[PDB]
This record gives sequence, structure tokens and C-alpha cells, in this order.
Amino acid sequence: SIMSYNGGAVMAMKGKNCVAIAADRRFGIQAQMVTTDFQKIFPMGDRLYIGLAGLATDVQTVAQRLKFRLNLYELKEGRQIKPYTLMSMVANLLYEKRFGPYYTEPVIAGLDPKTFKPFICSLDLIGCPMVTDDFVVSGTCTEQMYGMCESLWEPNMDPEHLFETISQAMLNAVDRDAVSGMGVIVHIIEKDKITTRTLKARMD
Amino acid sequence: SYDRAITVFSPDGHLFQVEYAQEAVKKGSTAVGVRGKDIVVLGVEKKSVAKLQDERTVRKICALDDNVCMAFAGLTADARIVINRARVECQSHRLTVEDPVTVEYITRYIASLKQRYTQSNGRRPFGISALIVGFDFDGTPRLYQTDPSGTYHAWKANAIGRGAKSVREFLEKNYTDEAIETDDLTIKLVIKALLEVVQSGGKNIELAVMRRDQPLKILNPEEIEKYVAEIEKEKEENEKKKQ
Amino acid sequence: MAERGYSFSLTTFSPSGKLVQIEYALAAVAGGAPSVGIKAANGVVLATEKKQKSILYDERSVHKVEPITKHIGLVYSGMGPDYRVLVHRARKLAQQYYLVYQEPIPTAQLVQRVASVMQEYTQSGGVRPFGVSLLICGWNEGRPYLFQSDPSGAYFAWKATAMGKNYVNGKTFLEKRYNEDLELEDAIHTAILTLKESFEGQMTEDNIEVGICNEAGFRRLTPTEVKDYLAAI
Amino acid sequence: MSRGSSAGFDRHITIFSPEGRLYQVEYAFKAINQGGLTSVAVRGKDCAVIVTQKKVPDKLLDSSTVTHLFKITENIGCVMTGMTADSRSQVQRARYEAANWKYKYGYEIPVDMLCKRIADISQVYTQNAEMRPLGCCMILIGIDEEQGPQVYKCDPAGYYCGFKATAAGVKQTESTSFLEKKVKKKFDWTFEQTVETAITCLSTVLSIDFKPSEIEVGVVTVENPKFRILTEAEIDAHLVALAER
Amino acid sequence: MSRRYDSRTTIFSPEGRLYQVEYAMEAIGHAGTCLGILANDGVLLAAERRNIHKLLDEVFFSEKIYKLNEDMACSVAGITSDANVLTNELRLIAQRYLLQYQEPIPCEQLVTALCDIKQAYTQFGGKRPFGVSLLYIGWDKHYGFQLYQSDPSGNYGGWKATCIGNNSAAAVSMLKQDYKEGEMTLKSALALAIKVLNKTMDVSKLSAEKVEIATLTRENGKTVIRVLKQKEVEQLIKKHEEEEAKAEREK
Amino acid sequence: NQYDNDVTVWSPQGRIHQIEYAMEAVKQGSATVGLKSKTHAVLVALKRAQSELAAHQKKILHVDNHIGISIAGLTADARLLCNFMRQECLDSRFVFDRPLPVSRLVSLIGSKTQIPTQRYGRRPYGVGLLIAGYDDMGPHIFQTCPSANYFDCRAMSIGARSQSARTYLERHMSEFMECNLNELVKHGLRALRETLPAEQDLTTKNVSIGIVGKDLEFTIYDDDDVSPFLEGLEERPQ
Amino acid sequence: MEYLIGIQGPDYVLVASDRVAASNIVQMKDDHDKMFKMSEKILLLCVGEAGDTVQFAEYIQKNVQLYKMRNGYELSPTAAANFTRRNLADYLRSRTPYHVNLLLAGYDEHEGPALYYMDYLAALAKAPFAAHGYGAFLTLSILDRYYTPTISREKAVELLRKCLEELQKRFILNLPTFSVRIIDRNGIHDLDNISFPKQ
Amino acid sequence: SEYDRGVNTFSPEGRLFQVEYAIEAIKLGSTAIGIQTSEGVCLAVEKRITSPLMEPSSIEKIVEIDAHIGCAMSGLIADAKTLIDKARVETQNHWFTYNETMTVESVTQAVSNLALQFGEEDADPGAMSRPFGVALLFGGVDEKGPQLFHMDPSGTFVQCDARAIGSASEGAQSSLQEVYHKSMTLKEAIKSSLIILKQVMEEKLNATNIELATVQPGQNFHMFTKEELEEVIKDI
Repeated sequence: SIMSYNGGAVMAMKGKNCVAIAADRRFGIQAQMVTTDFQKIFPMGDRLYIGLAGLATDVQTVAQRLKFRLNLYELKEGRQIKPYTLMSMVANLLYEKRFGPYYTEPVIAGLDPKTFKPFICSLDLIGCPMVTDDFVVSGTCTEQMYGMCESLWEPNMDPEHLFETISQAMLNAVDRDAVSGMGVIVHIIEKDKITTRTLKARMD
Repeated sequence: SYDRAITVFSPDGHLFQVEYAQEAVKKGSTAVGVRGKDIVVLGVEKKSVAKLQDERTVRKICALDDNVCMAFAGLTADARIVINRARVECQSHRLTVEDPVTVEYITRYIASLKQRYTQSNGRRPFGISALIVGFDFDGTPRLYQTDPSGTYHAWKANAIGRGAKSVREFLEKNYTDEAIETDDLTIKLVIKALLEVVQSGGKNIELAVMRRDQPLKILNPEEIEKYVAEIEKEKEENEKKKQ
Repeated sequence: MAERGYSFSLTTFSPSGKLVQIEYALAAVAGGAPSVGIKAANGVVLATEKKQKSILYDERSVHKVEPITKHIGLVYSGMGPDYRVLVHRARKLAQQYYLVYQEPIPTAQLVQRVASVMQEYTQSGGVRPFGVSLLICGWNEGRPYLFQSDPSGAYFAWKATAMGKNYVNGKTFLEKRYNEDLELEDAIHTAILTLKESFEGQMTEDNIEVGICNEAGFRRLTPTEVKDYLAAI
Repeated sequence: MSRGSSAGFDRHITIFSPEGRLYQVEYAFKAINQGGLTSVAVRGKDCAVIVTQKKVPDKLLDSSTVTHLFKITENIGCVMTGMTADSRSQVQRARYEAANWKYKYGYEIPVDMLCKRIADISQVYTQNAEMRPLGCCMILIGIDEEQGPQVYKCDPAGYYCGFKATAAGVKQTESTSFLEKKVKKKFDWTFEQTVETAITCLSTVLSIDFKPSEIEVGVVTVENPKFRILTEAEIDAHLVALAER
Repeated sequence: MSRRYDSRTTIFSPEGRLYQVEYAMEAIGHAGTCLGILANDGVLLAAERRNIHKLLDEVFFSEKIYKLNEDMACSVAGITSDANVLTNELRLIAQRYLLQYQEPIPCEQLVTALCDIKQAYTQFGGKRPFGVSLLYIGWDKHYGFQLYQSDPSGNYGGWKATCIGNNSAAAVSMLKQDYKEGEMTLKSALALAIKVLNKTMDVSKLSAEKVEIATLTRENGKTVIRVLKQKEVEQLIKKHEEEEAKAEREK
Repeated sequence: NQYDNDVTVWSPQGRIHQIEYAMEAVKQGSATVGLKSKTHAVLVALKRAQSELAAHQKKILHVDNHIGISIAGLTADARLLCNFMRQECLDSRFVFDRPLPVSRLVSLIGSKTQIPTQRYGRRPYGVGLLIAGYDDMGPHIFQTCPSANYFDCRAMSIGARSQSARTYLERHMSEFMECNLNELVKHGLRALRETLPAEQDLTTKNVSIGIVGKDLEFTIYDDDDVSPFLEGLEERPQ
Repeated sequence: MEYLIGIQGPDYVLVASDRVAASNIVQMKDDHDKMFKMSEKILLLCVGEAGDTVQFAEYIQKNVQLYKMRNGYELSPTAAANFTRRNLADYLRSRTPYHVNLLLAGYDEHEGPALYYMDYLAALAKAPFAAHGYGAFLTLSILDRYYTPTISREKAVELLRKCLEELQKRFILNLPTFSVRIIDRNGIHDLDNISFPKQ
Repeated sequence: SEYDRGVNTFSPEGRLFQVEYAIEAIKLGSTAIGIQTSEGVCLAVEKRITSPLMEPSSIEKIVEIDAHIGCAMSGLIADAKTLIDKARVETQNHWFTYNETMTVESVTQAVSNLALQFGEEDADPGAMSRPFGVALLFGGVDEKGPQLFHMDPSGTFVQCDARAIGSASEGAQSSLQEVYHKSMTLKEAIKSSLIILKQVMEEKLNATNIELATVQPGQNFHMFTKEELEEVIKDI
């Protein structure tokens, strides 16, 4: 109930040498839409992104506190954080509030620095990490996203096939959820470039 | 957790730490405040001009609120601490009371903070003296002075810092209702008092002006130079016509 | 009884601008047993002398070359119980880093945290600075690291260095013997020779302690391995 | 700096001298000798023995309460040397540390671990200025299942070490040289030989023939790991056997 | 007890002075030279490398120059481990401001927060002061490119060109004579820095391994902070040597 | 010297000098006498005036209906101790609904005033007290000192020139027990008068009298209530 | 329930709020200002639980003015909105939570006009127009229907009047008068109250 | 030199060194005189202005503690500020709890309880590190009539018929002793106070050099305006 207060949906998907992360764009309070360009996907590096679903206040708070800790980390160590290290840092941040939890479920998509091996993971609200090799979902329409991703995902997709797969999964999943949608943003992370797209979507 | 008594009485009845903080004040650059009819003027000597220093960063005159400003002599970092505390107090006073502070209120607060630092464990007194000027809601110009011991008084005109004894003698010989009849005359009085101790004839002078209902104004070097030229012209006129 | 310590600093600035207590801690370090670190191309060797004052001492009971993690090793010159304090603190800091990030702490990070602790003891109330210098070795990202941390809390990265008695001569010997591209076996030989330069009497496999760090991790050499190396010399 | 140089308060608080020494720790080492007694510990192949000098000048003193031998746990014994009240505070701390180790980790503390814990606690006194170090030295004996008998010594400096044999107190230098001679000519030390070696070391450095009431003996063996203090009958039997040879 | 062993670090002297602060300033005067120069298109730090020894491992990023956030950097002179404490505090302050306002901290505010920490050590607590002077270079949307200098007393000031550490007074005389306000470019500023370091480091000749140079500039609305490579410093020193030789040939 | 500044420093002779200096603080104060009969306890305090135009300083304080005190030494320390004693008496009446026995109160005072004699940066209380009380054990006179030692007394005098009063009390101690209230007060007044200069005499201005008894709650007589006790005093024998 | 509305134009922000203070069934006040001036170009509009609103708004106002005094320049509207959100979010899980709904209207000399929506949970959103209250349900669709990004300030005032007339027609609550302010490069200007005086 | 002894060290004569030094500090203060009559209490203080540019109205050496209690101070006035604030708080606390005016003696007792609450060890942070360097004259009217109390940094407070504090308190006290009789009127008290202040003041005594205030039964604390001051001083 609390996690569904603002709605929202985030999804990450693994390609052959690339990752994709997509989110709905609606910010609303219960049934009422407020805006249609709420940011849920934040960059934590050149090739590392975190998407946050759940309470919008906790989305913003956790993104800002993670940016705090990540900036300190990357100043103390003269290197960029690895996706596994970012996942551990996020889990520690969430578990610090074990009994007063932040109401967000993060999704992490990235490429290994200096290795460029795709990494995706999801965490629950108290920071239990789950690394997969195909896809992770988070938000208020995880059942629909699971149907779409389990049906459509294939191993070793090139970035264009990956974009089409994650786009169709997100679009058809949020078309079937009342409090998500109003546009979809997709990031495709390759080793040499990042592609950001907004999909044509239903606005009802 | 450091709980040493730093300020203690000496066998002659003296608080040596307070006297040493006053000696620290006496080594600061001269500051002069003159209270006029419609204007309050603050002026600070610059002991040296480095010619490479950003001026905006080393100003000795600062605004505590819209109606209150202060100059200081002594230790710059202690002054920064005191100024920040006074600014917080002014905002909190605007909150809990729906009016701005009187000059005397913020002066009382600053003086009591300094006194607390003369009588509490584990800390030394502040090594600054402050000249606080402003206008009350009644529009009355007010000028106050605080010292490291925690005592504060109201002045028509005053000087603190090094060479303040000669500047105070000059102000006693010169401050008059006719000498503050207009704003320009008050500013010229401040600049003349500063010229009694500063070298290079007005390049080492920072001057600030507060008028009723108006925010603090800082004179740029052009205005200071124009006023100095006016003062020297008046000197020449008096010398030649009377002699 | 009163458990309150002193709250004022015992290390203060002298009129010439020096902190004499830190220089005296350095004198304590300079009176310590010689230690040598050599960073080879594929690992680091830390060699120290432990010449007991009597045959009644059990050599195996106490160790001067210590593991901090599976990939980080420590040795010291100076005062042994201070060293034990710092070893315990370094192990705890490495564990806390692993608990937060779930990867082993990089050597430079652990050196920074240990040096921070040493600085704290140069400034806090009622304490003297530590009377030890640490040589820290590690393997990270397919790369060897060798650091020295001083009682002031300053740390340096070294290719080869010596601490303790006759460390100036040891440094001269190292800089006229060390070269890049050196392998770990040759670095072990050079470290043992550097110890031998300042050693008094016969050097045996029990008189010295040797630890090595490579990709496999950090480990202390058993006295049999040290005896083999000594025979090779 | 110069030999025996001093600057500031380095002779009064635990801060470094210009040579890097801690004079208060050295003074605590002298406080150990202030007690006037000597103890010896010897490790055998299957046993460890502590023998301490027992002095009761006056008959008004209940002798059963004049002991420097203590049991820390069932299986760990100790002999204390130096200032008596400091020694008893260290004994109480050691008993507490052992009990807590058993409670937290579920097995008996090893002797080396207990010695290291006490040594850490005393290093703290060497580094903090508001308190003096204890003027006492602790020798612990025990049986580790993996490594056999254990003799460990910790001193006011916070330094600790394992020993084949060791001594503490006034004549500990002579005792150490005697034990060096005995351990160089290494022969298999049975329980009897270990006890006789300890007793003869004490008697030869103190230059007196002993009596069962003049010394105190505690032992741990592999057969009986429990720490036990020999009664005057057992000590007199050992003394007779030593005197006839 | 406490009273007889207390050093009384935070008390006034009979002349109105704070002795521990003055002795920390003496420590600063001992340390390696750091120089800061502000130009119209950027700002630079040039620091003498005091850790010079053939057996020293090559430094990771820089010996004396620390990035503080995306837009600011600093150089330190004095006690090194105290400088580590202070640089960690600065990074924490900058990130706290970023968390609070979601904007980068203006340079003067960061300097002011650190100087408040320093002053607090000068006034209460009975601890010894930090023996560090700092140079700060930064960019913000309020005042553009900025150079600041802070002392162990907690005093700070902004500068067009300044120097701390060894021979800082002669370097300041050089800067007063040679700096041209409102016309400096990063190329001319780098040349001035090389000449100043040549004079200040009188005993040891300028080689690229004895100095560290970092420049802060703006590109495409981003702040770029870069430590110059060894070859770049070698080229700058070669250019300075050519300038000196030709100026001698003219004379 | 090096041994006379801190209360935590033992002198090589086995003494603590700060405690003795606090004793001197008590000895500087004006004299006061306390004595008891079988049924009454009387404190008589010679008050001192700073100037001719000042009131004489209060010396006798109420503690409880059955307990009063007279003070010598630092007055502010005496007020601290008096507040503590009043709080103890109120605690006893609150918890047990009985008046606190006098000797238990004196033990509490000793415990409270011993603590600052052993802790660094503390000082002894610089006040000596005469405590007059009545309880189930009858009347009691107690004397408390800066050293935290206390004495149960037949009679006592503390303050300046108190040795003459103590000599008089030595002389008439045998008489005190069977005296009636007026005679007991007169004995106390003569002892107090023995500490006076030759020119000065006991007057209703410089004499304060506190009385406690079996049926009499503790009562203080200051200026005009003192005159019935002063009437009938023979001139000083000399 | 109290009504807030903001409409952001190309170079201005127009804000309006109801002027009613109510307790139980009685309008206690009919000229109640729900706008708070943080700076020369920032307005904070706050509604919500009684007591909470003024306490939180004056705390923010004190901190923004203190920032100006300390630094010599003002906070930008985005920085102020984020400072407000951070403080509200910190209070949300503390012992003194504030139940306040906020609009932050501001003008920045470089970023132009800005309008921010904040619910009591302290989620911060940037919107071209926004509204708070039960009356938002009746006027957000009108704003959706007629708003364009290029809307002039007179057309903005007319659109606001349409929204308030809809509130008169359909809203059960009596909200007869509204305070109206506009922020632009020249600061904050008070427009005439939009009123519907009952005969 | 000054840190050899702690702030709570007794001298061999049984005195606290710091309290004695504060007593010495009070001899450097300006002279204040209180006189208690049956018709009221009068207080008079020398302002001791150092410069013509200083505003004498900003010197407040006589303050109102309550409508029925006033206070004259000597010594270090900045120290007296906190004691006076405490006195005001205590009077208002007593009014809040008991719905009556605190007596002068109990207010003086409450202020005197603070005199020796200083120390280095066994104290909360920020606790007083030294004694106060002030002497206070409390003049009030309570149910017992008009009363005048003297408080000194040792924490001793005494009722007084007439008293002088400050730099010239000895000669002024001797003058008070000859001038003062029990049936003195308040007008005579004011005149004698001004006469003695004129005698001991280094400067000439006018309506701006002095503060004078009275408390009377039925009239609140009243600080004499300068016109009233000139009315009294015109014939001295």
C-alpha cells in the first residue's frame, strides 16, 4: 500500500555487451497525476545507472544520499565504482534503516569499468541484493513485467534488439497498470556510448 | 571535555586573559564610527595593501541585518565567529518577535557572548572589539562599542584598534552638530579621523555608509578619492584664506 | 579511582615550528629492529629480524610479520605493543570496509585509515604518539603495493625501503641493488641481503621473519622456506 | 638525543624522551623488584611448573593467605611478581577476561590469548598519561591441546612472550642464565625433572637450601591439565629427592 | 595532575598573541612551496614536490594537490597528516552542501567552513592547532574562477596570485612585480609559475619530477581539473629556459 | 610549597595541607557555643557586624523542627550544607513519617563533606557547624569540621578565641546536665562572653540564641527575645 | 480545505491562494495570507495542518534570509526548493513531522521562472502549473485544457479567473476571495484580489 | 604564575585566593551608596564617564530587579549582568508560583547562592570558571518595610542601614557613619548621598555624572530623571 502510493515502474535488462534500463515517467499521488517527467533513473558513473521505484520522497532521498556516498567514495579512491560495489553500498544504505526503511526498491544496470561486462541487480527495500543474468524489475506492475520479460527476453541480444525487447516489455506492462506510465524513458549503455530515448506511449 | 579555567583573577584583581585580549585588539587596524543626524558612517584602515588581494574577501565591515552593521578590530577569525552568531540571533529575533532588532539588542547579545567567554571553562576570551551602528524602528541613529571583557557603551563617535587614542582625541576635538549637519560632512569627518593615523593618504581606507531605511552602502575607491580631494581642498582653502 | 583522561594535547608546537614528540617517536622507531620492504614486479617481500635476547624465548610464540587480510601484510620497526594495537585496529578497519563494500579493502585505503588513527594519537588529549613505523604490503588489481606509515600519520609509497637500525645504510644498499623488473625470488634474496648488512652474528631461519604478498595473497614464510632461501645465499 | 637525555615531563608521565624511551615504564619495571621476591617457570615435555619464593617474616601472619600463585581458570595458573595489590588487580582482570572469553566464544581461552589480552590492557597504561602502569609481572602456565604445555609472560611494558623457561623478580638475571645453561644441554624433561630444575634454579640463585614452607609450587600436566598447587608434603618429597642428589 | 602537565594551547600571551598558532605558522614556513595563480580563463596550482627519492613509488594522482569536489581543488603546506584530516573534512563539507541544496558549494563557503573548524581549535578544547596552510582553486556561478588561502589561525583571504611555504615571501615579491591583473591567460600564468618556482627553488633546479602543476578550466559548462603530465612540465621548463637564454642574449 | 595547593596531594609527613587551611577558615569565624542539659540543647552565637551601620550576620539556621545549626567559616558553604541537611530531613519525613535522628544526619554530613577531600580540583567545605538536636535519645550537640570528622559533645565552642569558651565549658561541664533552661542558656552566654574583647560586652544586638528541647521545637531568639536571657547576668568577673 | 494554484509563464510565475481561515463550520478569517516571501524573488505557499504550516514556513524563511545575510547573495529558487524538500523529508521520520503542502514559486535571473510542487511526504516536482487542495480536482483539468507554455501574464490571469469561477460554481466550500501575486525579473508584485462578493 | 593553583585553593589563612582577588577587583569599581530609611531606600552611583563622546545614558549601574526592588552594582558590570538576570528570573518565578512579591532578603539570598558556584573539575560544560567580580546593593520595599542588602563575591549578604561600595568606599563609609541616623528622612538620605558622592567623586557632580533611584512603600522603583537630579543638586 505504501509502496504503491506514487506508483512507478523500473526495469533493467542484459544484452550481449550492453545493458538497458527503463522507467515510467509519471509522478502522481494515489489516482491523481501531478507531472509526467519525474526522474527515476540516476547516473552513478559513466556506464552505471540506478533506477528507483517506490515512494517518490524516498526515491529522491535515496538517490541524493547515494550520490553523497558515491562522491565521497570516488574522491577517497581515485577510481570509478564498480557495479557490484555500488550494489553493496546501496544494500548497506538500505539496511542501515532496517526498522525504519526507505520505501524504494532499487535496480542497478551497468558495465564493469575496465571490463565492460554487463551487470544488473535488484534490491528489496531493506537491501537484500539479487543479481540475475537476464532481467530485473521493480515497481507496482512487476507481475506484468515478469510476463513480458520471461516471454520476450533472449540471450546475447545486440543493443538494437535489446532496445526493442525492453521497450515492448515496458510499454505493454505499464499499459496494463493504472498508476504507472505517462511515457517511458530507456537508456541503452554500451561501452562507447549511451543512448537515451523516450517512447511514444499512452497518456491515460 | 576540556574544563580548565583559563580566565582567572590575578592577585591585584585583574583578569589577565581579558587584558591580553584587549592587547590583541590594540594591534588591529583602526576602525572609526561616527553617528550623524541621518547617517552612520564606518571606516576601517587597511594596514597594508597587498595589490594582489581580492578586496571583497577581506572586508572588515559587514551587515548583521538590514538595519544593523558592524566593524571590528582585533582577530579576524574570532570576528567571523561573533558575526555569524549575531546574524543567527538577528534572524531568530525577526522570527520570535515580528520586528527587527534594535541596535542595542544585538549589541547586548554580542556583549553577553563575549562575557560568557571570559567566565567559562576551557576557552579564552574573544580578541575583538566591535563598533555596531544602525537605525531603530523610530529612525534614531545608534552607535555602540563592545570590547573583549563584555562591556558595551553608546557613542556619538568612537574609534577602536591601533592608534585609537589619537583618533578619539581628534574626534573629541572635532565632532560637533555642525560637523554632522549633512551626510557629506559626516563622511568627511570619518575620513579626516582615519587620515590622522593611516599612511598613503586614503588608499588604505574602506568606508561604509548606512542611511535611514536604506541598506548598507560601501563607497568605491572613486568616491573615497573624491572625498579625500575635497578634504585636501578644504585644508588648502583654510590655510590660504586664514593665513 | 577516576576514569577521566587528560583532555589537553601532549604533542604541541615548539617555537621553531616542530612537534618534538613526533620526532622522539621517530627516534624510538630508529632504535628498532631492522625491517625491509621490496616491491618486485609480481609481489612484495617484507623481511624483519627477530633476534631474541635468549634461547629461553619461544620464537614461534610471537610474530612480527602479520596478516591484516588475505591480501595485506604488516611489519613494523619500533615498539612491539604499539604495533599490536595498530595491527588490531588495521584488522578491524579492513573488516569494516569489507562489511560495507563486500570486497577486500585496497591496500592504499587501509594505509590511509591506519595513518588517520596514528594522526589522531598525534593530536588527541592525554596520549603520546605511537612509537612504530609500519611497512604495509598488498596485492590489488594485479598489482603490488608497498607503503610506509610513520608515527606522525604520514604515509609514503615505496619501491623498496628500510626502517629501524642502520636504515640509512640499508636504503643506500637497496638503491644500489634494487632494479625494476625484479622477480619475487630475487627480491626475497635482496631483502635478506639488506637484513644481513645490518645483522649482527649469524643469521638463521629463526633469527628472521619473512612475509610475501603476491596474487595468491599474503603469507608468512615458514622457517623451512626461509632456511632454503638462506642456503641459496 | 644524548645518552640519558631528558626534556619536559618525560620522567613523570608516559611521553617520549629525546632518545625515544618511556622512563615511567622502566620505573615500573623497577617497581617489580621492589617486592623483593623471585619466581621461576619451567616448561617440560608434558608439564609446566611455576615455583615462587614464599616469605612469611612473622608468625602473626596467616601463611595460607600469603600466596603469589593463583588459578585463573581450572586449567590456567599464574604466578605474580612485584607489587601485591597491582598483582591482585591483574589477577582479577585475568579471571574476568577468561570467564568472558568462555562465555562469548564457547571454549576455554588459550594461554597465549589470555597473555595477549592482559598485555594489550597494560600497553594502554603505557600510552595514556593520567594513570601509572602496574608494577607487576604475570607468568601464566597451561596446557593447549594442540601444542602441549605453555608458559607465557607479560610485563608492565605490554610486552608478552612464550618461554621454554623464564623468571621474574630480583634475581631473574641469574635465574635466566642458569636456565639458559640447563636448556642448552637439552634432555627430555619429565615432570620430576622439570620440578627439580625450577627448584634448583631458585635455590642456586637465592643461595639457600629450601624448606617446604619457603617455596610455593604449582603445576599443569598433560595427564591432569587442571592447575594444582602442591602441598607441603609433595614439596618436601621433591626437596628430599633433590637434596640426596 | 592535569594542571601541571597542561600545555595551555588556547590562551593569550601577555602581548596579545597566540603562541601555538604562530609556531604552526613557522611549521608552514618550513614546508614545501605551493603557488597559486588566477588567469582570465582558469586558475592553477604549482607545488614543489618534497617527496623526491629514487626509491619512492610513483604517486597515484598527486602528492600535494587534492580534488575536493567537481569544481574545486586544493594544495597543502605544513604537516601532512593534519592536511589529510583537513582535506577529508573539506570533502565532507562540500558533499553536505550538495546534499542540502542539490547545487555545488561556492568556493568561499567551503573555505569559510574549514576556517571555522580551524578557529574552533584555536579558541577552546586545549588541543594543538592544525599545522596546515591551504591554497584553494575553484569555479562557481557567483564569482567565476577563485583562488583562496587559509592559515592555521583560521584566517583566509582571496588572491589573484599567492604563495605559501618555503621562500613564499620572495615568491610574493616576484608575483607583485610580474603579475598583470585582468590580462593573465593560462599560458602566461603557467610561464609566471615556472619562473617563480625557478627563483623560489634556488637550491634545486626545476625538473618535471620536482614540481606538480594542476589547472582548473571550464569546458562546455563543465569544470576540468587536470594535473599536467611530466612531458608538459618538461616543455614548460624548456620554454622558460629558452626565454631566459634569449633575454640574456638581448642583454 | 609543592604540597599545599591540592587536596589530593599527601605531604611527606602524612598530612593534607588544604584540609588544614580549611580548618583555618573555620577558626577565622566568630565564636559560637553549644551545650546540652538532660532535656535541652542550646546554641549561643556571637554575631559580628561588618560596619557600625550593618546588621549582624546570621549565625543560627533552622534545619528542622528538632534540629538547628550554628556556623563558622565561609557562609556560602554553610548555606550549601544547610540546604543539604534540610533536604535530608524532608526526605526522612516524606519516606518514614518520622524526624530524622540527629546522629544519622551528622553521618550524612560527614559522608557528603569527605568526598571533595579526595578528588582532584575539589576543595573542602570551609565551614564548621555546631548542630543542636533533640530526638528519642534526648538532646545532642555535634561538631562538624572541614576535615569531614565530626564529634558528639557535651559542650563545644568554635570560631575565633574559642579556647577561653572551651576552658569555661570544661569548668562547668559537671553543672550543665542538671541545669534548667535559663541556667543552661546563661552558662552558654558566659562561655560566649569569655571570647569577647575587654571593651565589648554581650548585648541584645550581638547575641543569638537557638534552643531545642523535649516539648520545644527549635526556636531562634535574636534581638528582643534575647533580653530575658541576658537579664540576670553577673558582670564579668575579671 | 485551502486552495493553492500556480501557473508558470515564459518569464513569470503567477500564484494565487484562498484567503479563508476556518475552524469547524465558521470562517474565522476572510483575509488570510498563505504566501511567505523567502527572498526578493521567492514565494512559499503553504497549506495543511494548523500550526504546522506557519512553523515550517517561518523556519524556512529564517534559513533563507540567514543564507542571504551570510553569503551576500540569495539562494536560487531551485536550491531553496531542494533545501525545503530536504528539511521536510528529514522531519517526516522524526518526532516532529510537519503536515504541509507547498508551492514554491521563484524567478532566477539565469534559469527564468520556476514553480515547484511539494506534497507533505516531501516529494519535489517541477511543474508548468500546479494546484493544492480539494479544489485542485476541479481546476487542474481546466489548466490542462487551456494552458500553453507561451501564455502571457494577462492570459494567465484570465485562465486563473476561469479556475476560480469554476471553484465558485462547483466546490462545496465557500471560497469568495483569492490573493494573487506574480514573480518576474523585477521581483514580487501583488495583483488585485480576485473576489466574488456575495450580494 | 596564575595557573599554579586551582581556582578552589585555600590560602594558609583560610581564604579562597580567587575570592580575595575578586574582592580586590571590586576596589577598582565606581562608588555606589545605599541608604535605608523608614520612608524608603535610596541608591546613588557615580557613572564615571571617560570620554565626552560617550553617552552617559548608556551606563546602567542601577537597574530595576522588580517593581519593588532595585540594584546598584560596583566592580565589573559585565559580570553583574548575569547575576541581575538571575535575580529578575527568581522574582518572576516566585510571583508565578506563589502569586506574591519576593522579599528583598530572599532575592539577595538567591543571588548570593551563585557566588561560589565556580570550579574546573566536577562541573557541567560552560559552568562558571571564576567568581564574579561585582558587589551589589539591593534596595527594596517588602512587608518588613524598606530594606538594603549588601552582597559580595564571597557570597556573604548582610542587611545594612547605609553602605558604600566601590573605589572610595572607606571614606564614603566613614561619612555615612556620621551622617546616618535612624529617623532620617528620604529627602535627607538623598541629599546626604549626593553630598558624599560629591566629596569622593574625582569629577564634578552634575545631573549626568550620577544615577540615583529610590524605592518607597507604595511607589515602584523610580530612577531619578535629570530634571529631578538637577532639582536635588541645585542646593548642595
